[PDB]
Amino acid sequence: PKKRASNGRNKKGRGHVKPVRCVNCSKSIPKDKAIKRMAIRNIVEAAAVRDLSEASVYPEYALPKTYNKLHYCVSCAIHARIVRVRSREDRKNRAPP
Amino acid sequence: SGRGAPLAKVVFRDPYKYRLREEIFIANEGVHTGQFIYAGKKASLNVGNVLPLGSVPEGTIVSNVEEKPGDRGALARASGNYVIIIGHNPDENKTRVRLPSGAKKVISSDARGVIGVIAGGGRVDKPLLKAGRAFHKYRLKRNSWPKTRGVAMNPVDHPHGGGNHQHIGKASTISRGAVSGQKAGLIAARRTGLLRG
Amino acid sequence: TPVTLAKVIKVLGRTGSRGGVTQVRVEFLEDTSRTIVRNVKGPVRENDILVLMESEREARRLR
Amino acid sequence: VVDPFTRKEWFDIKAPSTFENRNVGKTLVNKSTGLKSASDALKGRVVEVCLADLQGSEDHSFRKIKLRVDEVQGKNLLTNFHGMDFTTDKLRSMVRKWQTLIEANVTVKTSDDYVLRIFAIAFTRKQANQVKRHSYAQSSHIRAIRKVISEILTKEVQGSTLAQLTSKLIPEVINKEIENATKDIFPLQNIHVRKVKLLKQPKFDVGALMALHG
Amino acid sequence: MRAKWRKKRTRRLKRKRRKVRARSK
Amino acid sequence: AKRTKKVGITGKYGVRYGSSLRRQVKKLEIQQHARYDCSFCGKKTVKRGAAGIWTCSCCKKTVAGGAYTVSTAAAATVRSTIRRLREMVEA
Amino acid sequence: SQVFGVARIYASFNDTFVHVTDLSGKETIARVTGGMKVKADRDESSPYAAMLAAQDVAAKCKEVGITAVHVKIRATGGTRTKTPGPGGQAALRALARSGLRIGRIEDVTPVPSDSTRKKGGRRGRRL
RNA sequence: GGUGAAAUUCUUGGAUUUAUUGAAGACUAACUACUGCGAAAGCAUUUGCCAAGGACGUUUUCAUUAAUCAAGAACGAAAGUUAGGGGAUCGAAGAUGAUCAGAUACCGUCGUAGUCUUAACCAUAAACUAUGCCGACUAGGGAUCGGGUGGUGUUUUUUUAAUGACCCACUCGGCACCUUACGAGAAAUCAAAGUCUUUGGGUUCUGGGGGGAGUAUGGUCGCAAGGCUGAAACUUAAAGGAAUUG
RNA sequence: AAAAAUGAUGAA
Repeated sequence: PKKRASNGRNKKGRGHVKPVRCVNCSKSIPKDKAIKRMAIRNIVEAAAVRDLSEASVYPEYALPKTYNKLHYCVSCAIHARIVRVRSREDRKNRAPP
Repeated sequence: SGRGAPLAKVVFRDPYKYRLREEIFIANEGVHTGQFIYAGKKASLNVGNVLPLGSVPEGTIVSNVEEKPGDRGALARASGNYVIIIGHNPDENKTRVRLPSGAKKVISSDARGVIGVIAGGGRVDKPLLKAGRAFHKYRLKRNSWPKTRGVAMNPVDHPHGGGNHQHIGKASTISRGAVSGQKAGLIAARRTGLLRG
Repeated sequence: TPVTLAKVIKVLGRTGSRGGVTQVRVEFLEDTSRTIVRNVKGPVRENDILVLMESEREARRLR
Repeated sequence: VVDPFTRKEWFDIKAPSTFENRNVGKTLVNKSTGLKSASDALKGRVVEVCLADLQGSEDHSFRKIKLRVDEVQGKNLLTNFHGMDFTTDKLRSMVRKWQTLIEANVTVKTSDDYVLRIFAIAFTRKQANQVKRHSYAQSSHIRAIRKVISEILTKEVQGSTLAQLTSKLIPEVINKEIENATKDIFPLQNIHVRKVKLLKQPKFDVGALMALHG
Repeated sequence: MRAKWRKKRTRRLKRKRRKVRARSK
Repeated sequence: AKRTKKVGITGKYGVRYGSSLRRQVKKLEIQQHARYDCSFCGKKTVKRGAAGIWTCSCCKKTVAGGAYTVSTAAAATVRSTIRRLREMVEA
Repeated sequence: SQVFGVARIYASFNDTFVHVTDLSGKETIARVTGGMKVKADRDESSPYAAMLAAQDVAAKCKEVGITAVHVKIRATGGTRTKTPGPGGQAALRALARSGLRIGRIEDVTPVPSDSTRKKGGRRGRRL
């Protein structure tokens, strides 16, 4: 039977989109289907923050961040626990938390 | 006769004597009878004009290019061939170009070339279909046709001759240092066999 | 002298596939403001003093 | 077998007068030998500097600067402007979802024969009191904005010397006037030049370099 | 067996059948 | 009436030389014997004399061209490139 | 009042490079990798290996004259992971805690504005 | 370097790593969405030229000119074919290192065709919304894209006095979405898959238990690969759908 | 993200 009203993707109105490649396995997956996460992290770890602020030559440094958009295929997202298999009614929820 | 490319008869005035001078150019494609050709350092960049390599920009397509200034044309003369200008070296007064074979060459920027591509291109795309047309092709050129295979000869006639089967019997790749009478086959071949599998 | 004395100020939890190691947070005795996270073998309490042969490696395998 | 750092001199690096404090840092090459001299190995070097360090202010923390060594005199390397670029953190922090990203790009030559490529970046802005989710631009606004940005950039370059361009890049007047010109088309958030690269250089004309170093 | 492999092996068999029948003809 | 289904002008070659070679020859001989527009007088009167020579029956103007066509794609590309380079040089 | 260098940390999987240079970048001081601090061939990208490499690099930056360092962190990039490996943060912290001064950290991973086909095939690396 | 771990490879002739350049080909990240355009296949850098198109607005024009369509025709992902150019990357085949009982598999290193382009073919995909097209009606809701109307609404250089963006209320058209089914369904589910034993708005195409079989044969198109059309003998009591408990 | 093949016939 049909598992999903939006079969597994987000494509109603066009027909073909473009592939991306999975960051973990390099599998080709349509962009609308790919599981996408924004990894925004401080460039220095939290335990090293004090050490680098003490070692800084600048009294008021900004401690930049790194920005990286990750694209996962279904298998890699499930294996890496980024998304989990959900109950039949819980599958319909689209809110991030 | 013997040439794929057509020739243009171009007549100039003699600068120093009252008379006309007829020159024999290799016609570039798109050149027509009654067309004005301009040759010189200050000629405009138009197909058919003769300009020094230094005075034309990057990527210009030229033909009948002088290797040395004043030798009156040496490169890209066969039908459909051209030279691509790929750079200048103003301090050295040199121009870097690409030849039809793909070789990269550095010529004096005072060497001249004709803007455009030699006419008559596409000639080798049509098969001759028959020995008679190759015969007529070569009777206007020289006596190099037909060609008898060396393995079809006797040993007295050719290094490939003899044997109770037709076969070369030793490597057909021949060193550059081999002497006359030995250089039959593939001379100084860096490699053999079909290119890129 | 390669001996560092560090005092357990917090016990985080159990680690290891079989649960044999314990995550702890320790603060140094020479300076009481530099805290690190270490993996400990045996039974540990708060305020237990550990002997650190090396004193820069952060503990991996957390939970 | 041999320590390689016993044959170094630690040449000092000096910024042009089109900046705040001149002293950039330090560099080292080798002892000048009868075969090879330190000057040839030391010229042409590109030193990457943060404009915050070149200007003594943290508001220039992004938008780094490239300085190209042009000649060596004594123990001082007199550099000149070689390029400008934003930091990766700045670019990635500005590129967010639910807004249109407008990029413009021109190649123009200054009054002196410095042909250079100027880039420019802007993002669509939500109006105050806007309830709509995203604030995208309608692809005709984008073309009009790109046209007016291109004319502004082409007008401020080719009307200036490389030094005057640098001295007007530091206070960010180009992006403010871009905002003034575009404000009747579509509101924008982060208008920046984001990058200046130099494509061809004129003759050395050492007189101009010494005019920038004095 | 997977259907596309049924199709592929059947196609190879049809090639062999065509070859032997062309030999006969 | 239609006299040949596919050989066309290559029906002069009978059954020899191979159908692939005959097809290649058919394409290029149709191109070679076509009549072409004159760029000068506007009539459909340009024919090939010998390879690379194309003459208009009226206005008697002769232009250097391709071996089997009046203009090759390479020559048209070169004409456009030379025009572009000329325009930037003159402006 | 301090002499600056550039640390140019390359933290991939399978390895960690700690590579201090002058400001120009064409003179190198103390390029040390984790693969010559460990002998395991799988621990070459470990934080312990990166910390040992950065300690050696700081030791050679001293007694050569480098006192402060700008930081250029980098991943493999290109069409590959462009996620920094495990050793980048450990090398950073070892540099900061081994007497060197620090300034101007930046991520310089090569990012395509678009790229050649990525390795792995259409169905990806199948494990 | 690479991996789960390695090895095959490269490396004191300096590999990897750093810097400054250059060349080549391919791609068009981030922005990028339950967003847009197209008959579908498909289509994402800028600018210029060329023709086209939907929707909206319209007290413009014609007046049935229309709907669906055997035969017939154009287009038609990828792979594949012919010939020229190109050939960076990745990579069928192949070669190799591993793993393994074996392992010409998965994993690793290379690597041909191919991948790109021009000119011709091929005409197939889970070419999918697995839902033909045209028309009418039947339920609540909030968003969104394009067009239009209104507001004595905000906002920008001068603060109604040279005009976009936003807000509010409508409306036509579109991609969709949420809730519920009065209804439908075997159910999954569905806003059409409803208005169907209270069975008829118009029309095209397809199916008739499972195999044999999209096979054989004939025809036809194609360079070929193959496409389209397409049986019978024989065999068999289930095969299959959607849900329930384990 | 190491390796892990197989299990005779009928049988409220």
